[PDB]
Amino acid sequence: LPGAVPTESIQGSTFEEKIFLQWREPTQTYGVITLYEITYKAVSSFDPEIDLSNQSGRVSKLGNETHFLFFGLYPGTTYSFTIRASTAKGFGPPATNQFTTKISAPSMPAPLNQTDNTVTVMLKPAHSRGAPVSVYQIVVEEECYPVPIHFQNASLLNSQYYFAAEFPADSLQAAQPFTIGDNKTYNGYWNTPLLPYKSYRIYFQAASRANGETKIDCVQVATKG
Ligand SMILES: *[C@@H]1O[C@H](CO[C@@H]2O[C@@H](C)[C@@H](O)[C@@H](O)[C@@H]2O)[C@@H](O[C@@H]2O[C@H](CO)[C@@H](O[C@@H]3O[C@H](CO)[C@@H](O)[C@H](O)[C@@H]3O)[C@H](O)[C@H]2NC(C)=O)[C@H](O)[C@H]1NC(C)=O
Repeated sequence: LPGAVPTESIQGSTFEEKIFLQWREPTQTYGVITLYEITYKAVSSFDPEIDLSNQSGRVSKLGNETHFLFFGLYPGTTYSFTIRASTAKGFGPPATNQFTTKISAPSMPAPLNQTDNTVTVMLKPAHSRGAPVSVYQIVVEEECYPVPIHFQNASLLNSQYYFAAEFPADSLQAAQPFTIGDNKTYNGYWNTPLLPYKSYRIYFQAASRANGETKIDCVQVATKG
């Protein structure tokens, strides 16, 4: 039977939904390696809403080239990989290492009463894809947005947009109406009344922080003339 794959030769370059797995051949080989068998298994995730009990599988990589690309993984998730080499007589001992996929931006959902100074929209919660949703943001743009800007500074900084509101994701845990321009302050952002002679498009934005990376996505929810 062939030997073990060296554990520290196993190296992975990770993406949101892929891991490129790479190793070296067994230290001693009896015969010729016909295939490698890799077991994969999710060990943990930063995503608060995920089922790990079925995030498992097995691949038989034919040939003896010492790499394989794993598609269909879940973001923000640590997968354990166990590799066995097979000679025509059978499998050698297992080697194991583990790697973590990157987090992706939360899943964005796909007007109610427009007045001279305001617009109200039905906000729908975004869903975690590798990390919780941390904050939602509402962006007002004059005719995504990683740089937050408060209305009071938007003219001096000469920005076409401002952040009208920001909420922690424990607010908006079910669908709720929200009024652009209600003059209230949300997380230090002033939901300034819209100007009745200006035209605006309004965006709903969501962010995930975990593992030191931050990922954001956004969707347009309304226009006002
Ligand atoms: C890793 O795999 C390579 C490629 O071989 C091919 O894939 C394997 C998974 C098996 O299915 C092989 O049957 C298949 O051909 C192996 O390279 C091959 O090594 C053998 C033995 O050294 C070579 O056979 C000899 O080749 C010389 C000419 O170079 C002839 O004169 C001999 O009569 C004899 O046929 C074979 O040619 C070679 N194949 C290629 C394409 O170079 C490699 O040995 C293997 N290594 C391990 C550790 O498994």
